[PDB]
Amino acid sequence: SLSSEALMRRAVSLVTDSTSTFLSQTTYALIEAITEYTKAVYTLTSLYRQYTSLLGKMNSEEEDEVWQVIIGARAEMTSKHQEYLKLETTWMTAVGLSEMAAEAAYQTGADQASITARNHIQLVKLQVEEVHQLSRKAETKLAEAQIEELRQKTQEEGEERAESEQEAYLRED
Amino acid sequence: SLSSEALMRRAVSLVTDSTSTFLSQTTYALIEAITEYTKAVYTLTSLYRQYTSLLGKMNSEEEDEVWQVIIGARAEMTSKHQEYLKLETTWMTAVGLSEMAAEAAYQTGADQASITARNHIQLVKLQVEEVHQLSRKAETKLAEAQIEELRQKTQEEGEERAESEQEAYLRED
Repeated sequence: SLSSEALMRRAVSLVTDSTSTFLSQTTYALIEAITEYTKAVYTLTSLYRQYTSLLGKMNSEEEDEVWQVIIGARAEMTSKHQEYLKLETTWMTAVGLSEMAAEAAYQTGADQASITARNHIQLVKLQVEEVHQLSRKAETKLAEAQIEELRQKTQEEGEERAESEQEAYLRED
Repeated sequence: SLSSEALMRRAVSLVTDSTSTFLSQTTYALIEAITEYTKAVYTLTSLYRQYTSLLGKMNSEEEDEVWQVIIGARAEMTSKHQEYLKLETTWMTAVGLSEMAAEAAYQTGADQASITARNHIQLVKLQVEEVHQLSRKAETKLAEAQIEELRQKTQEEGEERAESEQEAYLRED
């Protein structure tokens, strides 16, 4: 049936282009929320630098208010992280749909659509892995700011502890 | 982002309805192929019944020609069997697509789309298995016709062979 196979191939092109537009919106929402995460990560990094500058006993109206804002930032970042992961779960469903559509296109013989799908899938996956590289960069720089905050905080902590032992030794002993 | 997720939900609704279009197209192509297969099946069935009526020497100058026609019938039926099985593989591919789309619609909260798709799949799968039930009836009746053809051939030619042995024993022995 010439018409039947011709139209069915074309319909699989509809599945491919619908799933492509969907996957594009999904990539865009994913990139958007990845971007918001990246922003929040870099923000938290700067906030770690700020809070680290406030280490040692000083104005809580600075130190612990910066900590409170850090709590707000953490909640924002984490909720957005969970939301981009919700999107990314749907995104893996979308990629899976596009791949299954490309296989339907092959099985029907819309190999031009199968190829265009596979290309679109790869372009999306590449762009996603690239913004994932940005994510890993941001997360590494946040981890570095955590490590600096650890170095400073712990340093001060141990110093104070030593002094506290020396001050406890002042009496009755 | 409620706007983002709502546009996403409509996008997935588009994937779900365009995949429902492809699934409909593939179901119609499948139903067509099933129908033409079932036609060739009932054809070969009746042809076997006719040929069974031609068993023995009664009209070899006809039995051999109905046999020749049966060869073409077998070829057409079997190539259509293989074809509609390729098509049904593609249909199960389309069902898998619509199922992954209904699941993405659920994961996206396009519940109206998800449920519409799920019941569309149920309708399609039932209608397919309805034509498949007709096909399985036809396959049962083809099997029955072949079985009775073999019964009739093995009986009539077995008794004629016994008579041929008895007639060969009449001479020189």
